Amino acid sequence: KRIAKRRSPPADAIPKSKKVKVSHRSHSTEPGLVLTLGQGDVGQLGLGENVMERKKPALVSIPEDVVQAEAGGMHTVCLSKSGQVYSFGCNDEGALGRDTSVEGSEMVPGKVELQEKVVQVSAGDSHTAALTDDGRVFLWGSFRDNNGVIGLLEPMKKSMVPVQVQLDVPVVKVASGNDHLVMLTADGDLYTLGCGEQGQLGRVPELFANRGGRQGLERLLVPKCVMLKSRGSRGHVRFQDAFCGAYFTFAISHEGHVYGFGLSNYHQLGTPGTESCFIPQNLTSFKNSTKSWVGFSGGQHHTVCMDSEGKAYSLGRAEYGRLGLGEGAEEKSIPTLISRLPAVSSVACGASVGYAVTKDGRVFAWGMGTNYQLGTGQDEDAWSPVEMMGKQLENRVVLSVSSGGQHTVLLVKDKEQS
Amino acid sequence: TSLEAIVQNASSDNQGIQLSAVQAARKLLSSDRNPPIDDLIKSGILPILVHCLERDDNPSLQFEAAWALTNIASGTSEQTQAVVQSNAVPLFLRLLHSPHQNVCEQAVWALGNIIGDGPQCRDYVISLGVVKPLLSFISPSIPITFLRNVTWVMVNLCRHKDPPPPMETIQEILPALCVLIHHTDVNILVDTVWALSYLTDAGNEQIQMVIDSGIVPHLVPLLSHQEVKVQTAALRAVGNIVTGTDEQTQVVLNCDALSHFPALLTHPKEKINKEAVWFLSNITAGNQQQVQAVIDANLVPMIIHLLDKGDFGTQKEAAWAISNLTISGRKDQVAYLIQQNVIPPFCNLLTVKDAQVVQVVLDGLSNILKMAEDEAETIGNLIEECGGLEKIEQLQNHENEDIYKLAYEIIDQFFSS
Repeated sequence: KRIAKRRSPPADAIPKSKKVKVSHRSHSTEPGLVLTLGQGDVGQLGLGENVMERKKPALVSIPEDVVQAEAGGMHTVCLSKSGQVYSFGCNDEGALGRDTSVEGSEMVPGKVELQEKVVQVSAGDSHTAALTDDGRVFLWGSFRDNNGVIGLLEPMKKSMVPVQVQLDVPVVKVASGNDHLVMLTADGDLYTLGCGEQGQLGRVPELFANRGGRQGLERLLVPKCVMLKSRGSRGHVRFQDAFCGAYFTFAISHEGHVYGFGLSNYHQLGTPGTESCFIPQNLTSFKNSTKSWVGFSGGQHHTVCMDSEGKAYSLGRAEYGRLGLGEGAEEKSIPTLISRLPAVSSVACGASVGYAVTKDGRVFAWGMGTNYQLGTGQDEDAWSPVEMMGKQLENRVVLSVSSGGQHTVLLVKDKEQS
Repeated sequence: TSLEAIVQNASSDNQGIQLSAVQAARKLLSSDRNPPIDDLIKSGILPILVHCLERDDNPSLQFEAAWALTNIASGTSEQTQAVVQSNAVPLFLRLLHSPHQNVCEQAVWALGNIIGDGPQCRDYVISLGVVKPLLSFISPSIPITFLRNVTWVMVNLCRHKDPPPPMETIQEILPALCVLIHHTDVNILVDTVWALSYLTDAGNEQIQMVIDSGIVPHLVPLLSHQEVKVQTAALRAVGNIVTGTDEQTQVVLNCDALSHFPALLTHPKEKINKEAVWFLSNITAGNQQQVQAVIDANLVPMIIHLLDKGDFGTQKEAAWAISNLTISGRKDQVAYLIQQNVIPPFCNLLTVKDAQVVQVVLDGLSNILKMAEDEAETIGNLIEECGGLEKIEQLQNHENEDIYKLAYEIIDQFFSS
């Protein structure tokens, strides 16, 4: 007598079936070329080993065309047409995700140790996150805070190479602050991870504050959604879009409302008070039936936004000309129109600066010029939205703009004529 | 932001309006989330996508369209059925010959979805001749991402054992898999091994094909690979292979598979322990020679160890291993099992709530006692020592007909004084 062979119960079905190809209006598609400017101390300009500084845009050698460019804190990440990711900058915390053992290889752009078709990229102070076509999110580098290192996914452990944030739900958008990361999924769920010391996560209320152990870090470094009472409605609150300030976060829902949370020490969240917002407070300062908000951005203590009509507003701390309203206007806690700006296509913010991009292709800069991020060639603090000019801008339009700590990166395209 | 505008904008003759309407369509993953399914399926937007998918010299249009059909077919089976009723598949196959790589890759993606839906859809797509064109893409100059999507489509082709995939299709796929199994990438290897997994789970026939492909000697060493996922997939595949006949299992064994298992039996992941003990539970159910091959590998002590201190699932699979060795093994082999202190942990399982495990343990003990004749005294006292006899005496209740009847038959037969 012999027993018959036993079959296996079905498994987790890892390759299960029909994975979705994500699409979102934030994905950059039109190819272009990369420009950099500002302090290139640790090679965040990607121009060479001997290049330490550029006060006006210069072209960066990339073997392929570039569809998106984002500038981290002390590094810079470019997304090519073919889908590969290029990184160059400071690899001390692993934000590049490639071997920089050979000194001088971090000074020039290099192909990231990753084999994927990447559709979106986001970079902050010490980290770098990529979003692939199928919706799964990769992440490498490390997080920090006002305090020492807090790790990336396993607490107190940085990552030198790309690591998947394993999630069952595909992600359509990634967005990065300095030391936090938000991921907007297809279903509208909004996951967050990273530091929450100042409340830039929103899903960890006043129950704790900087627990310096493995308990709080163990709860923070796990991606979780933000649950909200929809005031009558079942389920949860959905979301249409999301944006990351430096230490704070905004989100736009299908209801058109605008939510946000983080540190409001200099009123950079539109709140009347300086109280820290650990709950996604609904901002009454932005509630308007006529105005429909489309674009958000923010620095460490300032914030710039833009509406569907093209008018770009600003609010937050006013020192060093980071608002650019009236050549020394006092601190403002409400969104303020900048009359000097034409129809703006997209807005962006640096560490202590701010940039605007009009529909015709012109780019304006304003803020602290200590690092020559303004492109004017003058370290003098600029209070007016001065237009940036350079030979690499002649007969070219500005596709996108990003700015970090000591530099600024542009994406530009030749004009359609000739 | 409008619900139906596109149907007019996509009917224009201006390539900008059409190109833009289908792009703003391409924004459907977010666009779909707001309205439910029915209305957009009824109004008729889908045919519009196919018509424009035909027209060449406008690659952007084809790309946007195939994007949309792709994301539509990803939904419920009813949506994919709505896609295949448009007779869009032959147009995807026509796009497999396009010079633009983005169009080919998108087509391969969407065909991946359609095939992955179900076995009937799979046999439909094969009936049109997708396998040879898809496999023709494998070259040393292929981009890595596109290759990953191709392998993914292979996995979808090998799935759905209910109607097993066509014989000829597997005969066409296997050599490509034998080429992909040597590849350096981790994910490509993973997907390949899972394709093998489904091919082996199909049945004895397809297992015999896999064995005839000469891929087994290349598959077995993956059990000790560095990455955990390759290990898991390879273990499932090989295990499905040994779910077959005797000689097939013996082909797994002749490639020196047991040598890898000491690690797998001590691996930190619980799932690998469970699957490996499952494997051995299929090995002990083979002929006497294979059982002796398990004993000769010093694996019984770890099997019992997991039977004592493993999780519930692994304990279950180990119980099956012991019982299979009990009914299949020789008398001296079961003797070796006894002198390895198997009775106490094997009997401590009689207190679980699962009736199947209890039937396994009681059947195994009954077979042991029926087998050994002169030492039936000794073994009986062994069960009396570990308190297992108490457990058997308290198992005679109304939880299950088989547990009580078998239980008391064991008691009266072997435990009367």
